[PDB]
Amino acid sequence: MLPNMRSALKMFEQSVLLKSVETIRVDFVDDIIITATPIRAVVQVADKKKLNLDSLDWSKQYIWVHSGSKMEIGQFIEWHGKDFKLVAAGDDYSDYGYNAWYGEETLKPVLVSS
Amino acid sequence: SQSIINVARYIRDLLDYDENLIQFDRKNTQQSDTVTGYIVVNGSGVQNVLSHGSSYDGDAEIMEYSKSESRLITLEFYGSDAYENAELFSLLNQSQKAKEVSRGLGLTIYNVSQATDVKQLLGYQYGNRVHVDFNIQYCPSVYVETLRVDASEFEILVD
Repeated sequence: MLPNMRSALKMFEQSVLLKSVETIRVDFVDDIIITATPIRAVVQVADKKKLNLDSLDWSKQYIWVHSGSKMEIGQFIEWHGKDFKLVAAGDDYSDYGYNAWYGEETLKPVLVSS
Repeated sequence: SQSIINVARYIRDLLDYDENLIQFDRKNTQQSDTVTGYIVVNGSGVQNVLSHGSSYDGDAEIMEYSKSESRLITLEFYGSDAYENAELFSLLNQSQKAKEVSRGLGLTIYNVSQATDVKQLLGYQYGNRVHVDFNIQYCPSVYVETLRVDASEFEILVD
């Protein structure tokens, strides 16, 4: 019997939107439909969000979510005001009943429907 | 020896600028209060020699070993008024005031060659820092008590 952290994930839940992009192109012109779903999750900070140095300073908040629902990389997660690309340090205890990912705020505005 | 301190003197009273606000170089000195525009005479550039003179004096009889050389000393201006203290220096360097105050500083002064606003990574912040370049040429000397020759006795021979 595979251990299932699922029940150990409900208490800490939070509502959040999980979107994915399925890019569409004709004659090499970019359009992006969206797929958004209300999914369960839990959020903690992932890399303490610092200020990098460049020609202009920039900063991207990091969150790392858990959920009972599967989360592929090429998906975004919005919880407060800015979606996070599910890019890094993710791991799928799918057979153990959940999965986790870090998150990168896409400083672009949130993909509502396009 | 004294050359860097001399160019520090020259920049001290060309800009009419403070003692305690000119620190030398890659020594140990804290740059507190970033806005306090400092000036540092970076001497890290290699000084290369040009000639090694040797003069000799007759009556008060000693001699004089000299060594002309030059070094690309750079100037780093800090502080909120770095830019000005760069430009206003980079432009008064060749005026009356400079060329008239560097009287006894045994140190020529060449034109400012180039400038740069390369700042310093002050830990998630950027503090104003500007470098200006100019070759400086001087010649240290030392005096040694040798002694002259008053005559020369000698003998010859022939077949």
